[PDB]
Amino acid sequence: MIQRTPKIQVYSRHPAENGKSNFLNCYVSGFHPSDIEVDLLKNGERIEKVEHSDLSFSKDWSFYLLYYTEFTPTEKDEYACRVNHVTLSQPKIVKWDRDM
Amino acid sequence: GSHSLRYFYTAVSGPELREPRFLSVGYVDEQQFVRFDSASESPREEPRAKWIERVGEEDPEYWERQTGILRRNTQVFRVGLETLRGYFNQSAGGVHTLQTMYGCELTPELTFTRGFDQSAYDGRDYISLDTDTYTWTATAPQAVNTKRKWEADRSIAEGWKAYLEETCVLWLKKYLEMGKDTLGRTDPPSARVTHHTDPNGDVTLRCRAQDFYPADISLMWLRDGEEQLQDTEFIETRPAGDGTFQKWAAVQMTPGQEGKYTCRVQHEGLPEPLSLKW
Amino acid sequence: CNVTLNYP
Repeated sequence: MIQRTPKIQVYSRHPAENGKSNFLNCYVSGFHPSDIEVDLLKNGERIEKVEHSDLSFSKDWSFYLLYYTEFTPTEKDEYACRVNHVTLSQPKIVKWDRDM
Repeated sequence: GSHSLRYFYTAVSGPELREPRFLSVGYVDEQQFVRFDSASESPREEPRAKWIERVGEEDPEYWERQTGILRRNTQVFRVGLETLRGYFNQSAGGVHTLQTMYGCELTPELTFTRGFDQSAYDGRDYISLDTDTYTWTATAPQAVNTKRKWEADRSIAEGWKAYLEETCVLWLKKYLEMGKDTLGRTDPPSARVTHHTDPNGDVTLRCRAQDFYPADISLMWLRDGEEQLQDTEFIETRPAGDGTFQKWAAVQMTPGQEGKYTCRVQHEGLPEPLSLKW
Repeated sequence: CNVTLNYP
C-alpha cells in the first residue's frame, strides 16, 4: 500500500496587515491515502466553521486540499493548522508564521 | 497557454464506511467548476464556479444528466474496488483507494493535442489509455486482466476516441466562452523582496510572488549574474484561495552581500521579467 | 461533460 505524508503550508491570502480583513489558509498536499482531519486554531481553540475545497489530486496521485477561514489578524493572536493522517503518529500542528 | 478539461474521480473503501465513498471534481484549466460526493444527503453534481450556473438555461437537463452519470460511476467504482481486491488477493475490510483522471488538452489556438484516461489502485499506476494507439497499457501486472476485458470490446476504445477528441473538445470550447471573463484572464504577479536575519546572524532574502494566474512561474536568485542552486530554497506553488497562486524563493548570505543578489521573476502575464533587489 | 466508466 502506497502511503504519502502531508506537506503543510500555513499562510494568508493577502499580505497580513493587522486590523485588515484577510483569509487564513492551510494547504495540505502530497498525501495518500485520502482520509484526513484538518482544523484551524486561534489561540489553541478550534475555529468553528472553516471551509475547504473539494478533494482533488495531482499527477503522482497524491491528494490535496485547501482549508481556509475569514479572519482579521492582530499581533497577540496565534493562528495554526492541525493535521491528522495515518502517516502521522499524532496530530501535527503547524503554527502560522506571518512572514512565511 | 494550454487549455484543458479534466475530471478527477476518487473512491475509497473503509471500516468507517458501510459502502465505499465516491468523490469527483472537474477542472477547466486550473479552475474547479463542479464537484460530487456520493455521501451527501442526495448526491448531485454541484456548481463550484460562477460561470457554470449559466449552463442550464441553454441545456436544462445538464445537472440531472451529470448526476446520473456520477451515481452510476459510484457503483462502477464500488464494483471495481471489489474486483481489484481479488486481483491483488487482499483481505476484506481494509482501506483501499481507486482513482481515475481523464480529459483533453488544446493549444492556445484551441486545437486538440492530447487526451488521457488513467487509473491507480492504492496510489500506484494500474492501467491507462495510450491515446495514439487507443490500446490499454497495463502498468500493474494484474491490470492485464482488465486490459484484456476492455480490448475485447471495441466500443470502449471507440467511445474514448469520440469523447476525447470531439465531445471533450467541444464542451471545453463552450466552457471557455461561458467563462470568458475568468478563464480568459491572464494575471501577472506582484512581487516583493523581504529581508530576514537568522539567529546565528546570517541574512535570508526572500523573493515573494503573489496574485498570479496560471500557476507556472520561474523564480531565480542571481548572485551577480549566476543562478544560486546552492543556498536557494523554494516553496511549492500554492493557491491563494481566490483563483491565483503564490510562490517564494529564499537565499542565504553573509551580512553585507545583499547588493550582489537579484531576483528574476518571469510569468506568462509579464511583458518583461521582474528584476528586484533588496 | 462526465463519462460513464467501465468495470475493471
